[PDB]
Amino acid sequence: AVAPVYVGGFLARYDQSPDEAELLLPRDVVEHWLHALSVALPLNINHDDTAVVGHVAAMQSVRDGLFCLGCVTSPRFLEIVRRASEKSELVSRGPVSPLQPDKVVEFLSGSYAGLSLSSFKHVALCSVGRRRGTLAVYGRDPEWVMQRFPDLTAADRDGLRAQWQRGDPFRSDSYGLLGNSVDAMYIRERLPKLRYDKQLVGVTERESYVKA
Amino acid sequence: QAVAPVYVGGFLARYDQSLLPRDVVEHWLHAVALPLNINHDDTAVVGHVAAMQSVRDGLFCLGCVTSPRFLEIVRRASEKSELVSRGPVSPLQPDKVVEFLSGSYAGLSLSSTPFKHVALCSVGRRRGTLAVYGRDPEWVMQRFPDLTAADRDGLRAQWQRGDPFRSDSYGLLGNSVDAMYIRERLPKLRYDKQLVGVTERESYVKA
Repeated sequence: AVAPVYVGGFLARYDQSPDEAELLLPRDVVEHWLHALSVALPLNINHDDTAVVGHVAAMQSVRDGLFCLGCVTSPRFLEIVRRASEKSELVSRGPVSPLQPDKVVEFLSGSYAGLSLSSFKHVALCSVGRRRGTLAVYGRDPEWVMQRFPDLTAADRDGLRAQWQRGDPFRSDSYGLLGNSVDAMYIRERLPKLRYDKQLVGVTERESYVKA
Repeated sequence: QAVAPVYVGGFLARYDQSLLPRDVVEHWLHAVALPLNINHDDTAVVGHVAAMQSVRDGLFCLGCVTSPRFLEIVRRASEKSELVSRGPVSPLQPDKVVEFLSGSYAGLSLSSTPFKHVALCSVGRRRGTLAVYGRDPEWVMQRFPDLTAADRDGLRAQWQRGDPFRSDSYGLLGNSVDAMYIRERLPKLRYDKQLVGVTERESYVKA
């Protein structure tokens, strides 16, 4: 529905050892980045600057990584998704048992299962993220989405919660989303990577609309 | 440009793939035309099958995507694709529409008067069902080593001798996401390519 959709997830996962054994981004290197939110960080589709769907409501550098909570607010984008979801068999199959069907959230969960902070500038919703653990979790309530991630601390969530609170931007079209999906269809290890990110961030231990 | 018809040919069934029997397809057919649609959606007819020839290895088909509306949607979608922008293999000329069609509807699917239509899908359920697109019928037919000169004259005799697409981009978009979650999609398509020897040819196939 044109009620907004929230999306949360890790943009980057932090190296936990004292010697870079994992080759992940150091927490203080990324925190320098953060330190370096007054200007709105746009949320776009697959890095396309004409395809702004909403914005990042909060970014919190936590123990395991840099978590992000964005808001998909664009009526046009949500309408396109509403229209495409009505023609998807995957969506008609429905979520996992206890969850209430939600065609848009479910369409988004399958189409843009990844998050990507990169060429801050913007956060991109894409079919998969390159960095480890960048799975995108959508839901209607921001509280439910943060609760999908076991890594998050009561304090971490309060850290985010404080930020998110204290003319349609989408200038693209369905064709742009159509072209993206075909490219996505040829990304080779997409599902595997998704499944790996899900486990890593622990959404496998929670009920969600994640299609992977 | 794009709104020039695109031909599509491939096997709808392979008689060696472990059910369409050699004997039956041969007599209703081998011894007015089925519409060609997108993923079995009857409101998504993009053209029609022009010829079907029962041959040594399977049931070969040749269809033509004619809908100016469908082709228009595809041309506009094709320029927003990074895969299409990467172009085909060297000698071949960039054909954004043909390449887009190759990417998204890499498979053919015969629905089974004994069949309702032939469907262009992300992958067909029957193996060996790769969809080979191209601007010239002779060129696509020639993509398949299996086909004999005799078979070709057989198919050829079948062509020589209102916009039906009532769907839209939004529909194609719903389709693409379903395709994204079909698990061994690429593997199946790669197997399909080897099976019909399309690997032994240059083509717009993206798998």
